[PDB]
Amino acid sequence: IAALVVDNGSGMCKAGFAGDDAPRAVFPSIVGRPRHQGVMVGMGQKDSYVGDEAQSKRGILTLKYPIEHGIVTNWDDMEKIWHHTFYNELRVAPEEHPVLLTEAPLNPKANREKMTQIMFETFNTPAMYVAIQAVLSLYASGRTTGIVMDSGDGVTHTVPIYEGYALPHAILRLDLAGRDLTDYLMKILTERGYSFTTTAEREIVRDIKEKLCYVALDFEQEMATAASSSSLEKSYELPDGQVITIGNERFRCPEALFQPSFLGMESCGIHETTFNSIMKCDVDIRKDLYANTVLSGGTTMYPGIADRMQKEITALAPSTMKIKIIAPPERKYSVWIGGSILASLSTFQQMWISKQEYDESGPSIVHRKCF
Amino acid sequence: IAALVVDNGSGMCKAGFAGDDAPRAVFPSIVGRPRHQGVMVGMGQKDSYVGDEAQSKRGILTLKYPIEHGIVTNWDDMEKIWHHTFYNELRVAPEEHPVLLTEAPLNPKANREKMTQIMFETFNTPAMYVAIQAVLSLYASGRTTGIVMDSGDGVTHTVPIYEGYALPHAILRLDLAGRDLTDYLMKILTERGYSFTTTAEREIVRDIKEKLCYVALDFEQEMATAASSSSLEKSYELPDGQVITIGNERFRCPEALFQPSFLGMESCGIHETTFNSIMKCDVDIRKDLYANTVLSGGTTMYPGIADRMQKEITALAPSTMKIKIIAPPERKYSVWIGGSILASLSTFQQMWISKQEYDESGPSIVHRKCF
Amino acid sequence: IAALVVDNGSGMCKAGFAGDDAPRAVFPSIVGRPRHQGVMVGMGQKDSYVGDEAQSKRGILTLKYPIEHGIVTNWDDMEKIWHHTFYNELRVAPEEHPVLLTEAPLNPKANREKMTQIMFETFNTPAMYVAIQAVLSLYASGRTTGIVMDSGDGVTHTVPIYEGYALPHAILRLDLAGRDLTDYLMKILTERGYSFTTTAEREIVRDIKEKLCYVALDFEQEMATAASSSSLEKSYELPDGQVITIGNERFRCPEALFQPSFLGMESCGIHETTFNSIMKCDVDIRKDLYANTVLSGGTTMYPGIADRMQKEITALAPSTMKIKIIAPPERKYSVWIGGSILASLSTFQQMWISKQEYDESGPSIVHRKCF
Amino acid sequence: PAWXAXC
Amino acid sequence: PAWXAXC
Ligand SMILES: Nc1ncnc2c1ncn2[C@@H]1O[C@H](COP(=O)(O)OP(=O)(O)O)[C@@H](O)[C@H]1O
Ligand SMILES: Nc1ncnc2c1ncn2[C@@H]1O[C@H](COP(=O)(O)OP(=O)(O)O)[C@@H](O)[C@H]1O
Ligand SMILES: Nc1ncnc2c1ncn2[C@@H]1O[C@H](COP(=O)(O)OP(=O)(O)O)[C@@H](O)[C@H]1O
Ligand SMILES: [Mg+2]
Ligand SMILES: [Mg+2]
Ligand SMILES: [Mg+2]
Repeated sequence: IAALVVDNGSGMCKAGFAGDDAPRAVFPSIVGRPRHQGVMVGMGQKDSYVGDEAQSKRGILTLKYPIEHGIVTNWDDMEKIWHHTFYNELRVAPEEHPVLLTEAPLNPKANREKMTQIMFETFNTPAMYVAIQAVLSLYASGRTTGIVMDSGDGVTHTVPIYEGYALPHAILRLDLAGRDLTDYLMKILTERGYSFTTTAEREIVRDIKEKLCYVALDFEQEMATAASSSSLEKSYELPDGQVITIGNERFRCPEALFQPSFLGMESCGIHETTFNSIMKCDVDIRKDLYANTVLSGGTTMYPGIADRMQKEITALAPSTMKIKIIAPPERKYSVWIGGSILASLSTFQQMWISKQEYDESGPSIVHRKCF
Repeated sequence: IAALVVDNGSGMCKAGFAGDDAPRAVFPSIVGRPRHQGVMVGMGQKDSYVGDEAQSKRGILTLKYPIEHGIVTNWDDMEKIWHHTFYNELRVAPEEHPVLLTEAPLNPKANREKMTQIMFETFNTPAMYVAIQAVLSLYASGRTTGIVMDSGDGVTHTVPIYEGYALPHAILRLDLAGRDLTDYLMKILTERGYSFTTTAEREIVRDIKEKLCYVALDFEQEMATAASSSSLEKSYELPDGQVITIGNERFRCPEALFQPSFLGMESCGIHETTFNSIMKCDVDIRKDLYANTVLSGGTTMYPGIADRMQKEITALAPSTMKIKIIAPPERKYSVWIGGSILASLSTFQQMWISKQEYDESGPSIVHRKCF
Repeated sequence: IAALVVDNGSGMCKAGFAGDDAPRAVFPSIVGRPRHQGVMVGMGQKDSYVGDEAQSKRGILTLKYPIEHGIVTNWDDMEKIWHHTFYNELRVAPEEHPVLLTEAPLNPKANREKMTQIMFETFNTPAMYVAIQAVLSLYASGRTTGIVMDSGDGVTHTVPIYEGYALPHAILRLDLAGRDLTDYLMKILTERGYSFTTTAEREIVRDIKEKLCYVALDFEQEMATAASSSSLEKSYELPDGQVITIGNERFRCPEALFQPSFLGMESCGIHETTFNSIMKCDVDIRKDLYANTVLSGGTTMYPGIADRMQKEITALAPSTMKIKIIAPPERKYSVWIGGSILASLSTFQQMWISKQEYDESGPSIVHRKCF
Repeated sequence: PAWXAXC
Repeated sequence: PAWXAXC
């Protein structure tokens, strides 16, 4: 039987069977409910739409993300996401196949506990493992020594991993993520009088970000150009047909990854957290990391972010280093791909916790393997 | 020479010289135009009317407010308002006195720029400034540490400003306001038999709103009190002298401030936007902010609102914490009171942008010290 | 005129006149700059804040320590700490009283010049001396021979002082200290779902470390007890009123002092660096030392730390050497206390570098000493 | 409806 | 807000 691989991303759920080269199910991790009383009873409405359903019916629903910064905040909402993942999106009985769960680094013990409990007892999975997302990210490029800079909708994190072993004390988390950049995008679009408030409107702003924002290579000269010619500014049209112009705002939004001060976060920028994790690594190995900075997760998709990460972390490194930013295509779903790779293998076939083990030993098996 | 302080509220304009403790002029901010052909050539009638002249002629004019949600939706009717503000209501030449305007948080950047051009190139002011409405208020409260819930006819803002250093990232703007509740009062009064439609009737509804309506301390219990008894029934005479008996309506009309789901907006109640604004700030200052919660603007004048506020945030906030809704009498004009203080506070005398500066740096000068 | 005694500790600056048995000033050595814009200009707001002013204003400031690990990082920041010490904390003109500066052993020779030059040329001290911290500690403990284990916010220092002299060859500078220990508390809190990131938030964690944390006499026995029963669990509520619930974390943090492995530190633990220091001595003085183990500096305060240190170092030494741990109260301040005694000696009153000596010799006065 | 797009 | 004491 083929194990099931699920990337529990904060914004989108990527899932499939082991050995697929790309995820089968790729959908926004949304649970919806209706904002108004239902009146055409002959329609036969259902009380909570999920995934692409909620995104289809958008403006009659309140939209809930159950995962905030990797923390599962609402469990019955997340349980419905997994129910839909299994019975509808993949069409499989999860009690008959082993399951691979991705998880974010430095995420509290209880999240793994409740994930475990729900898998082993709501879905009765037969065997299971929970992988540190960055491991899978590095593995996805086929390399086995580097530092990963992961940056999803909910978490940005830096993990050094050498000869395939992680450095746990040298990990960093920064919660400034894709949602936060959507937040700041609202605020700056408000300057040109484009207000967006409802969750539905939030999704419009997410769409806008995903197609007109880009990482400026040279912020000062760019912003001087933006104050000198309209040629850097362009437009997009709403689901309401009307056009909206995105301008200075284009670059100002993604600039925040390097300047978290712009969202009033004192926390260091992504170039600083990568550097500050390399400098937490043992003095020997820093070279091996500089040739192997791998980017992963969807907010690493901004045009020019690689160029900026390079030209920035260049300044943080000493001169005479091969500072090479590994930013391929498929970085989008890389984490999942790595899951599928690792899942296919007899060595990893030792790692999966048997349901029976958990059943007999309680949470005491997972309380170890979470490190 | 004495400067002028003018608050461009979406419903009523408040203006006067600095130093005074109440704003001399209050023209309700309305422009209105003849709804029919003028027939008596001997009357000496005029093209359009404003403020209390518009109120006097009300039953024959279409009424337009040229500010909505704080945005100046029409510039010619705003400029008419300023012409009447200065040369008719205050009998002062604005080209001989510095002037301070007021503006809402998060309002579109273009608004400040147009206002500035109209002041410097219609009214030829010597020097100008545009204070952020909330800010002025804490000055009006004395206290330089606190969170201001300003709620007028148009906007609602919840700035927290600490140790006198702001926290702009924590600002929340909720477009539920007094106009929105006037509009909702029309809908609920229909249920008992009363029709209001015209712009002129909107002002009669406003009068009913300013007299008989009040905030329930507990909606369900007071609801039930109606359902059991006539005890909350009170009556108001229209201009016809016919009495209209309204009830179950008073503690419903403004219950919208705590349940915007009644009016088909999505965002949480003014108590929830208060708590959530505090929760955006760095975790130390919260103790001091809960003890310095300030109310301002005419829609904070509902009887019972303080009690409801204090209990509502006492539910949301921690136990073993103290909640102080500082809500004085005269909370209403607690802006042209703060602006009076600010123009009097002689250390501020460098802040007024000079006409010569604006004539060199163009509209870009207005973005000096704002959000 | 009386002398002034100053302790340039990594975390808190302890200062006061000589002969006194407690310092007159004790404050966190922080330069705190604005995080945000000072909109209420009437405050008279400061370009930076220091000590208890910064700690009151915590929520609006970026808190920088000028000493990191043990070395001054930015001289002007340290210079502000000193300026504030004299004029604000002590309310004295530094031109008017002799001055003693504490210093760490093996601090590079140029630092001595910078300190000396600042104290004469910035602060006009009428006489000056610079002293090895650790000596002062034993001196204060009365005894004329022993091994010091001094640990503050930045450096753990072990010195065997014999016949009243530091033995320089035996001095084991250890880069593990209070600040480093603070970081690890952040992580083990994270396990249970509590988060803290901003540099303000760091200082909150410091408050927790100084209260709930303690040293267990034997690690897995204690931990097994804690894993069995919630009896070992206590709480402490943040400035935002929410209680934190804490058990297993309480012994786990300061365990690190015995296990630098927990933090990936290559250097040995606190008992270890003590032994490892003892063994380097002239063999005849080994027993002279073992009866004379002396603890000091703020990190030495944890309950059970002395009893643990005894059971720990007893393993490393050959038995029957009679190892004894000097750890009464007031050991929070032994270092500054020692200087206060030293500065009371009439011989020392002859021995200072005078202002006139520096005004003839400049910084070259140290070149006879520094080799 | 007061703003440009949006309300 | 996710976090138990922080977000
Ligand atoms: N073209 C793009 N440019 C910038 N950001 C993007 C783009 N496409 C997707 N994203 C961001 O990727 C984030 C989610 O990526 P992903 O890692 O697949 O989901 P999750 O973060 O939930 O695991 C979203 O917040 C979205 O803003
Ligand atoms: N006694 C009252 N109780 C409740 N609301 C009131 C009362 N008096 C006036 N209001 C409302 O306050 C609104 C005006 O708000 P105000 O703060 O005075 O000016 P602005 O709207 O410019 O901020 C009016 O539209 C009115 O509906
Ligand atoms: N009672 C206590 N419990 C735990 N830690 C303490 C206690 N008292 C002081 N400390 C720690 O000691 C550190 C500083 O020690 P100290 O030697 O006084 O400062 P410095 O070395 O900078 O002079 C602080 O970081 C503080 O956390
Ligand atoms: Mg992800
Ligand atoms: Mg107003
Ligand atoms: Mg010290």
